[PDB]
Amino acid sequence: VSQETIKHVKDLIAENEIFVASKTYCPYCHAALNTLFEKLKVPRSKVLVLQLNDMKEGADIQAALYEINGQRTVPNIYINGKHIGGNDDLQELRETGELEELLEPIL
Ligand SMILES: *SC[C@H](NC(=O)CC[C@H](N)C(=O)O)C(=O)NCC(=O)O
Repeated sequence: VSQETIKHVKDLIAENEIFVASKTYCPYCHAALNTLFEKLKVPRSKVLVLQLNDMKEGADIQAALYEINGQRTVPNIYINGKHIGGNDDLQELRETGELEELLEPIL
């Protein structure tokens, strides 16, 4: 995986208040996106959702995200440039009452 690809993924993570790498058929991605837009009412203009399976760079992006954060699955969620993880990770922050503070500066 190229150095330039890593930098491109870093850039997209920093230029967007929430970053989700997803796949259109992944039910975990549907759960996470549903939580974000529908339950937590996060404006869509604040979220970059990349459906990697619908994109040329799909595979390079996922591999780049492994190099960056060690995660290999989707959804791969960043909030305010901070690495969240998958849907389990997102749902867990809700259950510990800790997600609310990460969303403040954003929402
Ligand atoms: S649905 C596609 C797969 N995703 C998951 O397994 C997510 C489970 C996590 N525990 C979560 O986010 O809650 C997946 O990414 N499979 C491998 C792949 O390369 O697509």
